[PDB]
Order: sequence, then C-alpha cells, then structure tokens
Amino acid sequence: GVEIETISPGDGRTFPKKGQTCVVHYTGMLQNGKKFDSSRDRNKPFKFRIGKQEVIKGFEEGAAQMSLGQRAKLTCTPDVAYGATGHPGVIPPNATLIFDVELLNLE
Amino acid sequence: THLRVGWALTEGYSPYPGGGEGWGGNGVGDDLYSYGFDGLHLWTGHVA
Repeated sequence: GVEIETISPGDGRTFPKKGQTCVVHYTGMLQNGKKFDSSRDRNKPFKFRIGKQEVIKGFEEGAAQMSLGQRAKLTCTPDVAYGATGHPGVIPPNATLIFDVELLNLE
Repeated sequence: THLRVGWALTEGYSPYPGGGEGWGGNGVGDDLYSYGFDGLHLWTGHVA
C-alpha cells in the first residue's frame, strides 16, 4: 500500500514514461523517526530505470505515480519492501518505510 | 530547510540552539508549550 501525499506541487502533466531512467533525490527514514539513508548526503542524484526490478517495486510504483518537479512523502508496506527478512543491519524485519523523493530530471 | 509559523508562551518556550529534543533543531512546533505549523502539517508536542 503506497500513499503518495504531495510535500510540494510539481507539474501534473509530466509523468514517468515507461522504460526510462528517472533521476531522483530521496531521503528514506523509518516509521519511528530513525533516518537510515539520504541521497543528498551522497551528493549524487540516484538513477534508476522504470520497468525493472532493481529498486523496490513499491518505490518504482510511487515514482510512477509521482510527477516531474514534484516532491512527495510516500510510505511502503513492509510486505512490499523487505518483508520476510530486511536488508541486514539496515531495515529490521516486518518494518514500514517512509521516503521523500524529488523527480528533478528525466533524461 | 525548516520554516514554521505559529505562536508560543513567554515562559515554556525556551529555544536553545543545539541539541534540543528529538532529532534536534527544535522550532516553535516542537515545544508543547508553543503551537505552530509548517506548510502541509501542524506541529504540536514535537510530533507532526
């Protein structure tokens, strides 16, 4: 279950075309308030192509719902993202995730 | 970047730039004595 709440407005018409890389900035944190990753800390825009299973399926679906130049807070159901066993030492098992993604560029 | 608008008490609200409470950077909405919101969501008692 993904809930794409809009942190800020972004051009509604633009939407991620299928089979295209999406340049994003994301700051993922746990439900209780612990922050585990921040793309801004890496100082590089994370790149991923839609239609592949490289990223979490919930994250890809939320990015598909997202629009260019628009930031949103979206929550990923633990069953979707690392349900049975989480990423070792990063996400505990059966724990929900919260993201904050900006779709700066699509090229 | 952080920007809150709201009101506060004269005694309970004591911002000390530093650790504060929770994750740090406590603003007007973080203090339970004070009341304020930032854009989409309101802030009371350091919870959104």
